[PDB]
Amino acid sequence: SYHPKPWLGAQPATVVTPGVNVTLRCRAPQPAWRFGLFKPGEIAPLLFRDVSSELAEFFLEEVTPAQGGSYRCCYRRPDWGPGVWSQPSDVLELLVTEELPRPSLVALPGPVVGPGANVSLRCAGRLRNMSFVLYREGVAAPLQYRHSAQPWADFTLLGARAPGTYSCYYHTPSAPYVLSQRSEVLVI
Repeated sequence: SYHPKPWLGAQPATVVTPGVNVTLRCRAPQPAWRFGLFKPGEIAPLLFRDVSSELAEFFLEEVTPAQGGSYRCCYRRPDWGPGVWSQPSDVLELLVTEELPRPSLVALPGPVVGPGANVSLRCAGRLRNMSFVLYREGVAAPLQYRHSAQPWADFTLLGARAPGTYSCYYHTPSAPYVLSQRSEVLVI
């Protein structure tokens, strides 16, 4: 008998700084007795809750990198077989860090190249759903901002304004604010 997978979520976010209280919510599509959180390569659950509900909440206090990593949730009913769990939830990747890995900043190839032509820039990380910010040396305010689902943002510069030294970052779209290390400078 097939038992559809529960869903696993993180409050306030899946990317947080150390010391933040994280609530992990596991929602099954039907009520269950026991919910279990599992890390990779672990047969027994890391944490479990006996709730008689569709919802189980796992409170991860003042998080450290010990609380980070890949999580899967499973639910079970006592009438099922000895080691029978439901289908596992999709992985919830919890990232506990003070600063995000530095992105890369490149000039994208164009159909027509030369001085005074429009320049397309790519600020690329390895994390999805981030907000990218483009800066230019000598300009206090960011030039362009872009929120992306994909792990990159493209910024188009107009030819007449294109020359200069550029850097980029990315950060979390909501609280807590976690910022990446500055990208290596790019000279146009």
